[PDB]
Amino acid sequence: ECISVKGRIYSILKQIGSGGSSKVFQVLNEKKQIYAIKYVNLEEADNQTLDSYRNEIAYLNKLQQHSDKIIRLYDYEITDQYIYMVMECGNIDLNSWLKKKKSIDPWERKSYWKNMLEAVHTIHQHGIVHSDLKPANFLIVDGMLKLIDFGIANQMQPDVGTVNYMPPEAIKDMSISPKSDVWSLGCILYYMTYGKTPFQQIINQISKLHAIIDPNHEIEFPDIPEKDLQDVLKCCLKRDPKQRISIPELLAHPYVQIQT
Ligand SMILES: CNc1nc(Nc2ccc(N3CCCC3=O)cc2OC)nc2[nH]cc(C#N)c12
Repeated sequence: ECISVKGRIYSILKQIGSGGSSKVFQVLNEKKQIYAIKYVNLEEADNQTLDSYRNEIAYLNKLQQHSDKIIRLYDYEITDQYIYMVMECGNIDLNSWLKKKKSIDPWERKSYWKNMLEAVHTIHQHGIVHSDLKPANFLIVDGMLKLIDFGIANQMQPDVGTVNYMPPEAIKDMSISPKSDVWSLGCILYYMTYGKTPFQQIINQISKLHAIIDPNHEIEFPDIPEKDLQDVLKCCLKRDPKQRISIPELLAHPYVQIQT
């Protein structure tokens, strides 16, 4: 099996992930180098799908001029029938590496943190709010964390979703803020520090949504050595969006700034 994209030929090692219409494969180029290719079959596709897929290709194009922490889009073929995106290839997604129930070198966790902030800050700077960041949204390449889905299109799953990372304003605002990504980054850090996400314990997802949106519900923050990390997690995970810490604040925080 093979894939010709904008004149170049790539051979399919392994499918890595799937989506609605999409498939992402790990492939080699004519020079036995690693890439990822995302395939989207557009034959069946509303114009909103079409429009969403179009948008983020463009945003991905611009956005990678501004940050190493966004995965690169080398090339793309697009026609009325399919999309091919030749992209830099991750090693695995944060959500799989996390579930290799490991424990994290405290200075890799700090560097991964730095990485998510850089990347989310970048999309924020060009007007994007993911409002659904999860570990699946991050790839590990060269001991960096790089972002892949800007939450715009029909997002993929690496080869059932999740709601521990839902910002309370997301639950409340059903009957957007950049601060709602701080929350989900919050849960991913919390997860990364305490081996579990905040309300990961309320296993019935009605009672879990309430907890998230519930004032006299208390997230537990077990004391730990890096008390700066404890403060970050504590200000990320405030229920009041206006009381929650901004991304530009987080970037001026002792946790990322002082080399402990
Ligand atoms: C998920 N989509 C992507 N995935 C990867 N890498 C990768 C991700 C996951 C895994 N898994 C998953 C469980 C077992 C295992 O190995 C393996 C992987 O590499 C072989 N690189 C990418 N670049 C652009 C992408 C898009 N869109 C993209």
